[PDB]
Amino acid sequence: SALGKLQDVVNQNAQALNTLVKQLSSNFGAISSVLNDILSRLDKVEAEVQIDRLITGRLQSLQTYVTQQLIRAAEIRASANLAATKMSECVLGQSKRVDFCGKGYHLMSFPQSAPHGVVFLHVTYVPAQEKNFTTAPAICHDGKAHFPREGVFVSNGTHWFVTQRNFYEPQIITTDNTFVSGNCDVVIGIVNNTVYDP
Amino acid sequence: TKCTLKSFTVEKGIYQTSNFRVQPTESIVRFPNITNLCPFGEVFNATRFASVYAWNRKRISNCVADYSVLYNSASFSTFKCYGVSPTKLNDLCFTNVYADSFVIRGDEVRQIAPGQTGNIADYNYKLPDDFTGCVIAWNSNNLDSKVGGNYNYLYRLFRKSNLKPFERDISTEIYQAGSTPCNGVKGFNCYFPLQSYGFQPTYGVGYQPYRVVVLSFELLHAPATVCGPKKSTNLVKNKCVNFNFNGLTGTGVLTESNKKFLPFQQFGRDIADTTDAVRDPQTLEILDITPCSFGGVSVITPGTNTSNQVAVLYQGVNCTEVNVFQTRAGCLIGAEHVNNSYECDIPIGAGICASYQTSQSIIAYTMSLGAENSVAYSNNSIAIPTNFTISVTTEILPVSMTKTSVDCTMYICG
Amino acid sequence: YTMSLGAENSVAYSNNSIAIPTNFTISVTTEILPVSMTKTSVDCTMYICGDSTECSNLLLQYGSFCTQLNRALTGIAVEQDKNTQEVFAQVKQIYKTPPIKDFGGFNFSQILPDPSKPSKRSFIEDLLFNKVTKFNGLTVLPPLLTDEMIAQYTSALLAGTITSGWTFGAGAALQIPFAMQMAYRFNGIGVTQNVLYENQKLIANQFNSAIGKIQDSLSSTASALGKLQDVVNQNAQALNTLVKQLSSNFGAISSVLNDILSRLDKVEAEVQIDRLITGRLQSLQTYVTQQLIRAAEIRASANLAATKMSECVLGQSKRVDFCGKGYHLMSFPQSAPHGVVFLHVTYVPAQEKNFTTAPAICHDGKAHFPREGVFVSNGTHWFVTQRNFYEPQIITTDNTFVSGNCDVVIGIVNNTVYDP
Amino acid sequence: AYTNSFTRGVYYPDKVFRSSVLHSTQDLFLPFFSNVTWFHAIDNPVLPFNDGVYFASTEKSNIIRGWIFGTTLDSKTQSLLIVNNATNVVIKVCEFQFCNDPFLGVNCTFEYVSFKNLREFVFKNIDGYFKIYSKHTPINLVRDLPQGFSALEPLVDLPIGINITRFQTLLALHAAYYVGYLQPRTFLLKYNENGTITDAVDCALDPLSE
Repeated sequence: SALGKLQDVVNQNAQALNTLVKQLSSNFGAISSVLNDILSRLDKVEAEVQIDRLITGRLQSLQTYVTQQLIRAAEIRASANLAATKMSECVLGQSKRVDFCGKGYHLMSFPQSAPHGVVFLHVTYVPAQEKNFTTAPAICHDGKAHFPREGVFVSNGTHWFVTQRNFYEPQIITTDNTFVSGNCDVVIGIVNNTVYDP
Repeated sequence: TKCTLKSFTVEKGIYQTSNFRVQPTESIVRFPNITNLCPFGEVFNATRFASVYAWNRKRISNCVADYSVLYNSASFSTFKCYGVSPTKLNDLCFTNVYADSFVIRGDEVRQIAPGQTGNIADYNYKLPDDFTGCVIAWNSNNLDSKVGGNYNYLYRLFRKSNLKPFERDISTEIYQAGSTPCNGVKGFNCYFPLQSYGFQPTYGVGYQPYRVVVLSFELLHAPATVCGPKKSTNLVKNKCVNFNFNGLTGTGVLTESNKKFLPFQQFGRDIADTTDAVRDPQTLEILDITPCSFGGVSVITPGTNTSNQVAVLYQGVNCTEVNVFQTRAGCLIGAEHVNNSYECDIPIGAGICASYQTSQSIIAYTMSLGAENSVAYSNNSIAIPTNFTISVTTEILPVSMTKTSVDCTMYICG
Repeated sequence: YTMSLGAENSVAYSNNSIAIPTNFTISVTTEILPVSMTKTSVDCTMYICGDSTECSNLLLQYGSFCTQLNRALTGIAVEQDKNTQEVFAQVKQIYKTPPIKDFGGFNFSQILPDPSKPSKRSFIEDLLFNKVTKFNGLTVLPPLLTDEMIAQYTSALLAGTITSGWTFGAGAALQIPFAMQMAYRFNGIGVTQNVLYENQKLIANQFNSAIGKIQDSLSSTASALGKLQDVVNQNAQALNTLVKQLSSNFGAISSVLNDILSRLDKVEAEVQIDRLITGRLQSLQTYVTQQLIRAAEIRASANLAATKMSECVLGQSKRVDFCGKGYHLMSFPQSAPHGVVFLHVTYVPAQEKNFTTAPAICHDGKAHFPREGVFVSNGTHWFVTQRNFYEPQIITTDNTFVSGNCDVVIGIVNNTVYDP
Repeated sequence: AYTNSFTRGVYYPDKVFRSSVLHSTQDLFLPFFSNVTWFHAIDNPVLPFNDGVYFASTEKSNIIRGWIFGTTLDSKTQSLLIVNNATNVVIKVCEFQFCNDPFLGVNCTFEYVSFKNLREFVFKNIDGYFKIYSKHTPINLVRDLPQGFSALEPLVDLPIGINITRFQTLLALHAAYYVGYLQPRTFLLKYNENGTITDAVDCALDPLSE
């Protein structure tokens, strides 16, 4: 059932052709839908009228089929554009576009072929085990405000640490991993702590 | 469902199959009480009609008749109809009838139809090509012909230009047939515009006289001054029924009306301009046509592979109109309501969803959008994930379709 | 008149100067997208034949046209649920708001679920819902989601977006305070996070004011719903045409089907009803064709909306003029009839100032370069700044790197790069 | 002498209730804002009928009492006659010649009887089905017609088939009035909830009206 999209496309073509066939059995107001009956019961000057009904009906069914095919082909072409884009973004690279190359922070993708389609296996990251902590948007040390060059300031109560934003990996706040942003006054929710210097 | 889907096996789903129109409960008939006999006996047994340039527009009105007396009559050498078939005349009602009637020779009776030609059509009586009516005649050599020729019957042989539809013209002025400036004087290219038949009883059918009637018909929104012999029922209201008013067949709820009419209004009409309110012609009752309730029949089922049981949603219906469960989407028969909410399965509408489960039955419930979650937010709270995972979601895309081709020629013509 | 392309502007290019902005705005720019048209269905037999059994038989001459018409409008109707669901039901859990609004100034109240009202609509969503404006075989099916379920999803999306950054699209809603959220969006567009805290009171008041101005825009502006009202009008117009089409003759003696049946012999009525059938049938195929095309057109807007949801709400897009104009920070969905509204929040520089620049500098006779940002001077001293805000920093060891001897570079200058 | 027609000469299109609809038709109508001839009761000339007519009179002594219409107007053959005989309304087609100045001194194939006072009427010939519409009201003016809307109400259809080429108005004697001609014009209408029209547009008036 995961492959429902492809089976649906095959079913749509099969359904369309079976419809286009079955309409040949319909008479559209002719005395028979078998063309050879008219040609074997009637004679030209009369026969032409019933044949013209059959022509008109069969033709309008074909016009309808071709029109549904154009529209259906436009959908498939939009899907081919989407596929071509995921091929280039996700297979020939990695996408910054959230969920585009599959759900989660995207790593990489692999294409696999299938009848009338393609499948992608999208390799994605998802975070799995939260811990809560307390946090403050700055530190003050030696009368200077400090900010992380990369990461967030956090505490387990017992200690304060910088850490990267999407995987808990604590390190002590230092003159190396911080940048200074002037005097202490302006920030909201800032905290006093030592910043180490090596 | 199996027949709608043209197969003996059907999967889990909800499917259109029919529309249950609540059935028309009886067949009302209402007409004006105008049931005195029409003078068609005096028309079709007339002593004579006028000479054809002066054809009698005899308006027939304020009456009824059994036309089967007429269309099966042994009197007629000619009986033809246009926009109507004669079997229907006894069901018909008309605003008016006009028995456009006259005497002519048999060779000119063939000129009396739409699209026909010759001096009787063109200078005595021209039909609308958009006619509605009948053409009737009988050979009258028995009465209109006399020995030595009956010269009392006439036609216009000449006019400066042809008649318009129903044009009539009594002028006797000399027809200038050419370059002779007639100045009221007859002669070479200056002729009297009329001609006399002189009907001899020994003439052949081409010159034998015929008495002719053309029944021109008027059918419009005004009250029917004429009908066939068909008889009214009593009036009915506030029920889904079949009906006829004034010859107009219809079906609907003949509701009491908040729709105030103007006095002259015999009908009211929809956005489609189809009739939408009606007056009883005798009782003068304005009826408002509410639709008969017309529920789309969405059959709800698990697959036949899984179970044979079913439920039915009559879309937009109130259940009184038809265990049972009303919804905003319509009347859901045969499902079992549930107070709980889960993820959807068969989607139904207005938040309703259903599935078949264990004692087994089709449950129907308002869908759950998912697990509900208060986040631990504050001015100082954070969480950071200590552990993670890789995952492999699989995305399926169609990319082409089966390349058909058709020779339209061999497909159409074999 | 010949239209203006705007007023002209010869930007003063030089091999030696740069304009760098000293102040900006946190402007909020609205965007609107359709997502669904009204879920119509036509019983083609009811429409064409109007319960004449005679017609209802005769129509079998034309075979499976009536089934494929029901099938096509069913396919459209189904993918309206799909569109509506795939824009809104992107979030997996119904997040709900905290009891207290400790955001650090940002007055969300107007766009949140209204916590007092019986339905979870926002104040702004109520203005939208209040702005916007069948019997003969035509029918309208209900939407699958209710209008309140739609508000739960926009509420939840917004609540994740407030409480946890973008993380709730890709993981758990890892909570973090909203002032730390803005610092990340700033950190995205080259605006160093300190700049938020250094201006926070002002920045929040700009946001609050901009929200208020959007309320007043939607309150005043009768044209604001243009896209969504257009989609409603086209579908209403199509049905109104398809209804009036019942009254065309198509060369029959009457367009009233029952009238023919009330006058004629079957042998005539066959021919007359062949005209009406062919006519009404051609009209219905025409409508269905235009609905298929318009449904594809709406489905482009639905994919576009689903992507605006997946990027502008659930992340910060790198795509210029995708998530509103300029250096985008964040966006909020709001629901609407048949569609969606985005508020896009964007950093736009506003006060320009002109300066001298050299692409590099020489201190040891080796070339230094900005580790990020531009080298600048006013003429008194040399400095580096980040790209979109004039923060002059002393050029040092700490904000530069070296790339060999100076000789190749042009427009380079001597300067005394400092070491602490 | 003239007055403007404004939006006068509008009348009920058909015998059909419709719910508040913006309905439309093409029919004989008085051309919107045409100037139309003004007459003083000093004079009742013979006027052409053409396609169809609007007539209205501003009265209080009610000097106007009828009209005569037809080919000859001297009764040498049938000629339509209408006279509002106070509480009643005469209609005839008589060949009897009444007074050669045709006022009430204060054989017929058909014969019948049913300045503040503005009395208004509309007349048209359709295939010999001669249709007539009406209204009357107090108004606050003599010199010109009122500019406000009302759709005139049907009196009769006369399927009498007379070639009405001429007509003249009829009086009771020992007022002012106005006359103009209808034209085949496309129109828009404004029904209400009570099956009743309440405004209209002459589409043929100008490009905005189109």
